[PDB]
Amino acid sequence: RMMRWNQERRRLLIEDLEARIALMPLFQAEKDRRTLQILRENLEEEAIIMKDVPNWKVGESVFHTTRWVPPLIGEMYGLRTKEEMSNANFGFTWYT
Amino acid sequence: ISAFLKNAWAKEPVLVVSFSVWGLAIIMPMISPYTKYASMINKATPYNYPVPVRDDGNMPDVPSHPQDPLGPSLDWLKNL
Amino acid sequence: MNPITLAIIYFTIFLGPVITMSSTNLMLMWVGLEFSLLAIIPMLINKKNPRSTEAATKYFVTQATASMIILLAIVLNYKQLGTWMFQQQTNGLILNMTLMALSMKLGLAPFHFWLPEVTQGIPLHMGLILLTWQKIAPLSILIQIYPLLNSTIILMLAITSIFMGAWGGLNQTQMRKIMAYSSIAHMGWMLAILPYNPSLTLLNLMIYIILTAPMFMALMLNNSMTINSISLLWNKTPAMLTMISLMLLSLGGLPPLTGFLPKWIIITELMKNNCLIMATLMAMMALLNLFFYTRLIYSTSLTMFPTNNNSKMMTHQTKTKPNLMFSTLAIMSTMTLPLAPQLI
Amino acid sequence: MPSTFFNLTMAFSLSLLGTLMFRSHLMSTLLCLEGMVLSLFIMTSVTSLNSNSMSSMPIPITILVFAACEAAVGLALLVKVSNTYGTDYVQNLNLLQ
Amino acid sequence: MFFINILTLLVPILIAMAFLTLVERKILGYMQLRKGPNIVGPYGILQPFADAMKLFMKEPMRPLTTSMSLFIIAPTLSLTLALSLWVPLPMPHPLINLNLGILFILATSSLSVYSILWSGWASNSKYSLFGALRAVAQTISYEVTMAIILLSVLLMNGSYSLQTLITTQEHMWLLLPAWPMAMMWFISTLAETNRAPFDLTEGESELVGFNVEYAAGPFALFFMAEYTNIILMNALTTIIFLGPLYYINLPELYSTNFMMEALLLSSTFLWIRASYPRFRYDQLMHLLWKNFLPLTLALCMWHISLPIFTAGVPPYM
Amino acid sequence: MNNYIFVLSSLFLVGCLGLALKPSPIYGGLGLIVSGFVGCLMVLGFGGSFLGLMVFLIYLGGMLVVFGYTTAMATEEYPGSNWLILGFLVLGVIMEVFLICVLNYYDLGDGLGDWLMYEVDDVGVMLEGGIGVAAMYSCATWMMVVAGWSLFAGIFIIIEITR
Amino acid sequence: PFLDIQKKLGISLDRHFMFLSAEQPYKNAARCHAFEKEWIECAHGIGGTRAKKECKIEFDDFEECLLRYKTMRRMHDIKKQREKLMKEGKYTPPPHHSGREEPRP
Amino acid sequence: IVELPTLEELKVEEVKVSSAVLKAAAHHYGAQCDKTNKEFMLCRWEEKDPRRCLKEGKLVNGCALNFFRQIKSHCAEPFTEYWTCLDYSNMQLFRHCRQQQAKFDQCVLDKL
Amino acid sequence: MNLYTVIFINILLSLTLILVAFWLPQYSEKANPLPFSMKFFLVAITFLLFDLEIALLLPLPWAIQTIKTSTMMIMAFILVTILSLGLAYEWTQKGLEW
Amino acid sequence: MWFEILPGLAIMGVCLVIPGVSTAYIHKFTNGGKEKRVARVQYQWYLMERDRRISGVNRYYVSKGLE
Ligand SMILES: CCCCCCCCCCCCCCCCCC(=O)OC[C@H](COP(=O)(O)OCCN)OC(=O)CCCCCCCCCCCCCCCCC
Repeated sequence: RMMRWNQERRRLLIEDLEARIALMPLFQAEKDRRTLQILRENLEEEAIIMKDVPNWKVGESVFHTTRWVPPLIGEMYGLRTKEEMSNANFGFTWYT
Repeated sequence: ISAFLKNAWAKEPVLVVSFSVWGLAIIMPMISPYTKYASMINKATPYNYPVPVRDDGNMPDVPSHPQDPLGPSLDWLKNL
Repeated sequence: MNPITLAIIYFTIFLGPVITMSSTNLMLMWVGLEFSLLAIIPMLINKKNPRSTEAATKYFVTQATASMIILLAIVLNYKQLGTWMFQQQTNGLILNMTLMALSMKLGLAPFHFWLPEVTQGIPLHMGLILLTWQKIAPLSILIQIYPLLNSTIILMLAITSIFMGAWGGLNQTQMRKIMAYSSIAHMGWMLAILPYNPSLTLLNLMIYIILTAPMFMALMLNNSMTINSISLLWNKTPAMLTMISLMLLSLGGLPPLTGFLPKWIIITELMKNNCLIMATLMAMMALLNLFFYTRLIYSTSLTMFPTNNNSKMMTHQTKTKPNLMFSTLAIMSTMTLPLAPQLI
Repeated sequence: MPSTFFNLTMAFSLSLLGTLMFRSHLMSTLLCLEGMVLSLFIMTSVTSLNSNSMSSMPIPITILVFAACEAAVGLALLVKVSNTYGTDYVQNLNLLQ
Repeated sequence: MFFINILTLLVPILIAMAFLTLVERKILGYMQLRKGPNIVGPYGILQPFADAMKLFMKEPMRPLTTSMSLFIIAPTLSLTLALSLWVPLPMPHPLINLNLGILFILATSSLSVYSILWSGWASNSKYSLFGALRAVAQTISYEVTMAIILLSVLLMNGSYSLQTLITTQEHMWLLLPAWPMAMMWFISTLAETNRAPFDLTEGESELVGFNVEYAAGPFALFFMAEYTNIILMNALTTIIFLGPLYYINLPELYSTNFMMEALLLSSTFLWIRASYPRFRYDQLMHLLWKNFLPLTLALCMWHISLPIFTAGVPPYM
Repeated sequence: MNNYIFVLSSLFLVGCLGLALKPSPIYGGLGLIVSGFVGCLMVLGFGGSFLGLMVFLIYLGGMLVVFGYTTAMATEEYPGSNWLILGFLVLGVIMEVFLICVLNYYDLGDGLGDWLMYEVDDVGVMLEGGIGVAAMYSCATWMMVVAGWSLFAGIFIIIEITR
Repeated sequence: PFLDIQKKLGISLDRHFMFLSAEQPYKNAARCHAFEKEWIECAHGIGGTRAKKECKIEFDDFEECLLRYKTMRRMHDIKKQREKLMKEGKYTPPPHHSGREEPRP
Repeated sequence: IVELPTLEELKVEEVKVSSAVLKAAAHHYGAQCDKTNKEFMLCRWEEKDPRRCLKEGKLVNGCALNFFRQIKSHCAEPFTEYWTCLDYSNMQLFRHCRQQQAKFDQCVLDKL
Repeated sequence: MNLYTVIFINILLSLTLILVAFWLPQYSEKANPLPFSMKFFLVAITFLLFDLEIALLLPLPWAIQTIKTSTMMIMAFILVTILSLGLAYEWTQKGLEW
Repeated sequence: MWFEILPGLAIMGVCLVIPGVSTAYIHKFTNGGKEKRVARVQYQWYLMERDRRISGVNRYYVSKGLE
């Protein structure tokens, strides 16, 4: 009865994981355009304001590749509310 | 030898079991009809996303759609 | 020792250096070093005499802290380069740590205090292993990383060792410690050429092994830990007096014997690289090493020390023979010089 | 992390200064020695964790497994010493002079 | 209302423990043909308040202890952990959800050993030091048999989450797959409380153990923490081996049936105290090192195969 | 807070400074058991539930406990008042503050910002330590074998030393 | 290494996991998997002495994918600037700081 | 300046429905709206940059809302009873809402 | 957090109960109240060399779900066995014996 | 007789179900009438957070599809 049952928990997981397969496109699309909306919106707050003294170039990627550096948690929410930094940096460890 | 096991089963009736199940578990996998599936039921789980390959027309098997008759169809895991 | 234990230990003392040499993932090189530390300690206390426990407890603490420092270098590298292994980019301090640490396990220079003392409290046999099959491991790690280590430090540890080894040896009369001191010295030459031509380190080691292994099996044939003890060699076993004479002068650099080649080519390589400052001072005090070697020569061969009456009793009884290795390693060592070109 | 990684490193150096400056009891040393292994274990685990380098997590533990036995050997030497002298003071370990 | 949860999580276990002091005196009594407390309350329901409100008023004599720092940190460590191993307990709804839950329960359980070590060492006495060294030997030796039983079993529910054990048991109790584990678990939960046929420490006839020099409060806490994890290590058996009903609706039934089986396993320990002469310190070990540990290691090897050959590898999550 | 780790890091140094002043053999064991608790916490901070708990399970109660154990058996002769040490320790408590202070004014800095959990998949599973430690059985099965021999020949090394 | 009993025997017990770009479990690429590749397919066939000068672009980048310090200096500087201006009110917490601004999926 | 698309550009009608309903209508969202979602991935894994496939992203955010829009007209009430029980759980298991599943599947086997 | 709150509350309760214990009460020689257990030390490092054993056996829960299941099985069995043979040697050595 | 040990258990029999029923209703009342969702793996959190973003600041609140 532990043979025949744990097999089923597997088949329920496949049912439960393939659901997750169908929704990677929607989430990865939202996640791309969201984080790609944070740092134009943070590029602004850095450029629109906060930067009128000399020798500063807004959006000075520090790498040379020009490939897409997946933004770091810090750069993504850091200059934003103290709450956001934790909710991104300690939201899961703190539970559920 | 066979009657030495008889006192070792009367007195010391523990190590017998511990060297009778230590081993039993080494032979059950090598001789079972269903041991093949453990590396397969554990191979089917799509934990990460299956990246689709670009079409060239040179790939007949690759099932074009999730519901095509083609591809890894597990009517096995069902009623395994 | 339950022969099973003997096997497990000996296997570890032998798997220890071999894992170090074979692996490239430094981590696996560290555990190779760690095993060697664990395997050697049981053998060191085999007599379990009060001197022995002291020996092992020192050897272990010296070995353990160095092992921890080597691990720290690997841990630091992991954060300066994701790799688990030293690379061109490695921070200089990261490598220097590895030099100091590894120079402690090998016991070179200002960390040369543990070796003479552990060589004094362990048996002649385990003395050999502690001196020669435990130097292979750390040296491997250094030889692998030679392109990256500092020429300055190595040289300082090299020169220091040569001096400490020589000076220490002059005063010592206990043989085990005379050898411990020699090993410090030879170990010094070896680490001098590492930055320039590692391949010569591997010659200055083998020759040291082919010289020291016969020398110790000689000391134990009569199990003499005293020069006075080796001096009565003429009565206990007269034949080994001839080769003991040449091997010890070979250990020092005198020209006809095999021992000159390691010093000669190391000097040739250092002059090729322009260290004619360093090489000169090393060769000069290297000459101090021969003085204490010849002082022993005097006592054991060139002059016959007086013996006790009971020595006649030990002559009567058949002397258990010296293994064949003695011969094959005495000759290949005392006289191969005519074949130097192919050795290098 | 860069900030913290410093604290752990100095912890290892403070533990380094400890094991290289004995005082009476040896068990103190061995204990200190262990303080390093903890600092190394913590640092290895920390960087592996923020490099998302899961292929390397095996190491943080291999470090502990080898370090534990290493310490086992160390303590057996210690017990051997306070069986031959019964006071475990680094002070009496000087016969080899 | 998270604080409402702790207040309704620690009050209803310090108020339960208290009436285990009572129930450990009556059930033992009627087996001894002797009524327990009947007088201070209706049927002894009001006796623990007396010696609660009494022990705390007796002089906490720091008897020339080597170090108070320990004398007063050991007893607090205990009740601190014991009342913490309840935080991740897998009720139909656990106070806190902790993947690695079962490890948490294992780890915290271990720290307890210190209380024995520290208390014994601080209070300068032969008995104290003697008992401690001997006692922890037992405790530690039994961790190695608990862990494996703990590990082995895991392969079956397939995760370290207490909260999944309930699902794994959605249709059966794990007592039937693993009664060998559950036997040795029972002794590893009955002898890791320094309790029962196994009370070597606090050997009373032979040793007067560590808590000997403790009195009044410092004692009460040590005690309170032996009866607040006399209910844990039975509460786990009512989770890991005896699986009560769990329905998305009616989420109490589980707690109710959790009750019915935890009291038996908490009332099953009480038959033991009143039934078995104590094991001698040598025998206890030989029970674990030369009998249980072998069977435990082999059966662990058996359980790693069972999934593979039965293809029953449990679902992560 | 954001200085969730720093503070802890600072506590880890304090515990190491305590072990470094070499306090009485068992009073300092506590010290280790303290910083081991502290190091257990930091790793948890970064998401290493397994790796973290592991330390709290093995070094904390396994190694350390056995350590003091032996202290009691020997080298707990409990013959400088640790209080003197605590006095010095207090000095270091703030002396380290001095070391940090210079770099404090120099200033990363201002506590701890996003200098933890650099990159984490905002979607996805199987991302969790213990999946990496379980590479001992797939793709890193040599670390597992050599650890075995350590412990295995450890038995034989210990008994031989003991005997 | 010193004695390559591994290449000879063909076994790979110690090489499969030496760099961050090695096979990570469940194909979970680590941070920088992009760079280290670019910095070791570059230095392949070119020895170190010449993996240290011309293949310096890829290490200078990989030294900042992982240390990620030049970033700090940028961000830390930015931080200070905000502080000074803000103190004189020259700069105001952005709408982002004010929250809202339509936090979206 | 590193290219960072204009916020205006990023604007797209969005799904804005809680995870529970997505988990209910997911297996049908894999059947339908697949050609429009896999091509996003096929750009996403080939072209490793979220600043280039935003094209197909707006398509994914489009076909999905299409999927539901039909379900909202067609067979909405039995869909509401389905996820309304499924979201009651703590991990949203199909294992419980198994009767609500066929009642929604037969309603959607016939229609659409 | 919650876990912090709880564990911290659990401490405060412990401390209070000893606070009240040493204060509620508010001389006489009332206060007035060894060889090595080599066996014990052995038992102790036997436990160290075994606790680390568990630490290398805890991955099983997450390795059972590895593709190379056949490999895991093999790797595990050896560990459990080599450790049993160690215990067994101890048995013969009589180290286990008290 | 033995009738009397029951008064005692009765309290340890409610003192032990007060916790299991309590924790399992202070969850269904501090999570909007629905079990407290369990975030065991990154993907569960994301979904949970996403929900908060979709409606109110509370995960618990849910958008039926009219949103
Ligand atoms: C490049 C030249 C280097 C130098 C070469 C010349 C020196 C050789 C080394 C000599 C070193 C030892 C000097 C002192 C020896 C003392 C020997 C002695 O005391 O006699 C006893 C000894 C053993 O006795 P046993 O053979 O058992 O029987 C007699 C028992 N009373 O009796 C014996 O040992 C007998 C055997 C002695 C060894 C014979 C060696 C003969 C000389 C070798 C010369 C080689 C020249 C090579 C030239 C190369 C040119 C390119």
